[PDB]
Amino acid sequence: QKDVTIKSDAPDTLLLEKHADYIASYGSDYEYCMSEYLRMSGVYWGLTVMDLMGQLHRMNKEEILVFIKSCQHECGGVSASIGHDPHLLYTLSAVQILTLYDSIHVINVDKVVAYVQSLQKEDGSFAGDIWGEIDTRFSFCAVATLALLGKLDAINVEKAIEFVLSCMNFDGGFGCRPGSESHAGQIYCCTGFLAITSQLHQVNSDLLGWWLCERQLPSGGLNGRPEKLPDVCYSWWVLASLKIIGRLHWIDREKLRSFILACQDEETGGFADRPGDMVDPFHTLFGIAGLSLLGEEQIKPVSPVFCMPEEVLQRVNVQPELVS
Amino acid sequence: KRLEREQKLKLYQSATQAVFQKRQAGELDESVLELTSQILGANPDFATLWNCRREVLQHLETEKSPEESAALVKAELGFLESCLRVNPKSYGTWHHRCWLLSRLPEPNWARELELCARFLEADERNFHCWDYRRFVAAQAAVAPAEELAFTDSLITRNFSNYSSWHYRSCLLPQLHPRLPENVLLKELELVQNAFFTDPNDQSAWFYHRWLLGAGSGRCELSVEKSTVLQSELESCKELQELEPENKWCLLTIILLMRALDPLLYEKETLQYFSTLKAVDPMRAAYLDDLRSKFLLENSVLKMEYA
Ligand SMILES: CCCCCCCCCCC(=O)N[C@@H](Cc1c[nH]cn1)C(=O)N[C@@H](Cc1ccccc1)C(=O)N[C@@H](Cc1ccc(O)cc1)C(=O)N(C)CCc1ccccn1
Ligand SMILES: [Ca+2]
Repeated sequence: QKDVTIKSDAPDTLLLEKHADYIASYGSDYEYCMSEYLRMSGVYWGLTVMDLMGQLHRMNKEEILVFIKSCQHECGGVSASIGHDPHLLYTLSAVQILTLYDSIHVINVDKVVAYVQSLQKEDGSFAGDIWGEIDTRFSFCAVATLALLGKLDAINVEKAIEFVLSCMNFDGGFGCRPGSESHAGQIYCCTGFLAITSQLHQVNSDLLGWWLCERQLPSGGLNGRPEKLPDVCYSWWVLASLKIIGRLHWIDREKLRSFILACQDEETGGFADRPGDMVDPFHTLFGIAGLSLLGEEQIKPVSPVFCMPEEVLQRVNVQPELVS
Repeated sequence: KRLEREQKLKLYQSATQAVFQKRQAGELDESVLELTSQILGANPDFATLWNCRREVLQHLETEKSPEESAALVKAELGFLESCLRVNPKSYGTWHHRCWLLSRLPEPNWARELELCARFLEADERNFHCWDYRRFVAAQAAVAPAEELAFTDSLITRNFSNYSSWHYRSCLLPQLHPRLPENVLLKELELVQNAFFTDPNDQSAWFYHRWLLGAGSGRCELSVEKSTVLQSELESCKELQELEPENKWCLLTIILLMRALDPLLYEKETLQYFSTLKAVDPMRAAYLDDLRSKFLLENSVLKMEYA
């Protein structure tokens, strides 16, 4: 019932040139200043979408490398920005960026590993940082960070597996902690985790796949849970999950593609959460990454696990086996 | 509109500079709480400021009296509740509240449960609030059976029920530590009341699919369960007449037939797959794969024939 209706002059072609222009100029303001607390991730979203579009060269490698080095704290962890506090979320984003740039030894890898190892709890879970918030988002951040560094063996993997599986729910999905309700973003983190740790056989792919495909509304767009509005970033969370578990064909590709294209801003470039709204780099990445999973020939193929160009993951030899 | 946002920015920016400077100087004091309260109100996702607040409160706990420390904690609780009123979905705000309550000598958990009930009245699907309620329920030691009673009132008083059914799915196994048939039967009665009350409520159908899996098995159907499932089947057919665009009831008919007797209902199962695909064409690929799976299951059953 809750859905958008797409207006018939909504964009129906892919405007790649506009999107690259939009991202290339994004750093050059209100939202920008107010979102400094996520800057490392925002830089990741920008660089990744640029690279999927073959435009990474238009961004400033050298300046980003210096910014990353200055965000590594003495504990080994990385903050969102200079003077902010280290967190697993930004440690992941940083390592993703350095992987894109083949510049991993710009930071101290041994200390990153030690920072991640230190946030694992006795039950297998990960805290985001020293203040102790527990979320399966952080189990995914921890193993994805370690996989990209070749250091997955540094954590207690069986205990980490047991925790993530304790977050599996009646509907086949996953929540943030034991007993928490299923939602797409959390499902992506947990299926991504299970891919990296070689445990996809523990997912009920038919049950979960069904819950995921039921995210597609009459408009063609996807929501993140029952009875919510569609949002273009579910093009990523839902589709990547479906791909990891071998069920991507359970959504209507053409209806989704039309929804995703309608979310573009034809004037400014960028994608918004829903057609007609204000765009942002977060929704721009996931719109483009969603199109890539749907097989769009002008976009590089994207890893459903790491949300980076497959060709990058080929280079570092970390490509987890999926269900199919 | 456009000019005062520049002056909000300039204030936020100057307040932020000021906090960081104070922090570098090791000035862990009430001025920091003052400055962060201005920023966190509009911008509760600025995590590093919640961390500054904790560092201040921790430090002050050492050099203030019990009475002074208690006053700071009550002020913190008020600040948190005002922040939640503006943005009840911030991870940082809810975590700070948990951090704060977890370190008190004598917390008032009954008051925290009421805070949850109040937020859930405003948004029954706020998962942050449900997770906080779980935390509180554990800390106090509220029994599953009371939490079950909570869920029932929520399901009957209005819809937006996914989150309440989800909680029931976790509570029921705790009361009975794969459900007992008597519990299962009462649950089926509750859910089929729901989906007949509001046949477009996805949530009851999803939970009902789970219930259909959570029991004995078809070779072990009791007479009462057999009879209940047949009765549900007929009830879904009547709903199908009243709501011929309703896909949930069609899927559920197919699932009931499976639960009852896959081979005896093979023809009707196949007819229902055709109808369902026509009613829910976005799910055609899923439905074809489910039908393929069911047909293999049927081949295996036909071949177990002695
Ligand atoms: C310079 C860019 C500025 C962008 C402007 C601000 C927009 C970004 C803020 C987006 C956000 O935080 N959104 C809300 C929900 C929402 C969706 N659409 C519109 N609003 C939110 O809570 N987003 C979470 C939802 C989620 C929850 C659990 C699991 C997955 C997703 C979200 O996207 N979380 C991600 C990404 C993330 C990471 C750090 C942040 O500070 C903010 C968001 C997340 O926590 N993880 C672990 C995913 C990591 C990942 C792996 C691969 C690819 C992308 N991300
Ligand atoms: Ca360049």
